[PDB]
Amino acid sequence: SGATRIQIALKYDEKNKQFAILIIQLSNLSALLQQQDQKVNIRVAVLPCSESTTCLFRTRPLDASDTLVFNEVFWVSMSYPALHQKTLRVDVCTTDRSHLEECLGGAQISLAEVARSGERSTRWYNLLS
Ligand SMILES: CCCC(=O)OC[C@H](COP(=O)(O)O[C@@H]1[C@H](O)[C@H](O)[C@@H](OP(=O)(O)O)[C@H](OP(=O)(O)O)[C@H]1O)OC(=O)CCC
Repeated sequence: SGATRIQIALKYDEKNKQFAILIIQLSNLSALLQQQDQKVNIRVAVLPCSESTTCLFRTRPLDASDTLVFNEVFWVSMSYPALHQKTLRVDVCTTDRSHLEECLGGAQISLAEVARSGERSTRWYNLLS
């Protein structure tokens, strides 16, 4: 069917020493799902997980569609040097009233070349299962 993709923007805010993760959307979600009508969220993790601050985030759940826009932004407190040791992991999970995640695939993103100035990179990432 193809690759399932997610669009993410990233931006460091050195004024406040925080890192923004913007989860924009999925395309070709049909490929990743066998079932129909499931509810889909994204699980974002900033790794390795430093216990000082919060490293695990979750989007709201939405009704699955081949394209699916979330536009959810998460802010993370972190010095730029800290940020540059981190890998970002985003997974596409299906979920039900059980509140159990079924993360069927996702991407990993080395954060060693996030810019410091402020221009936000927006890129597409292939999912892997
Ligand atoms: C209400 C929901 C919106 C939302 O959630 O958004 C989260 C906010 C605001 O994001 P945005 O402003 O919507 O982004 C704009 C559109 O996506 C558009 O695609 C593009 O125009 P084009 O490419 O079609 O021309 C614009 O480019 P310009 O040309 O203006 O530079 C771009 O700026 O960002 C953050 O949260 C920061 C976190 C890192």
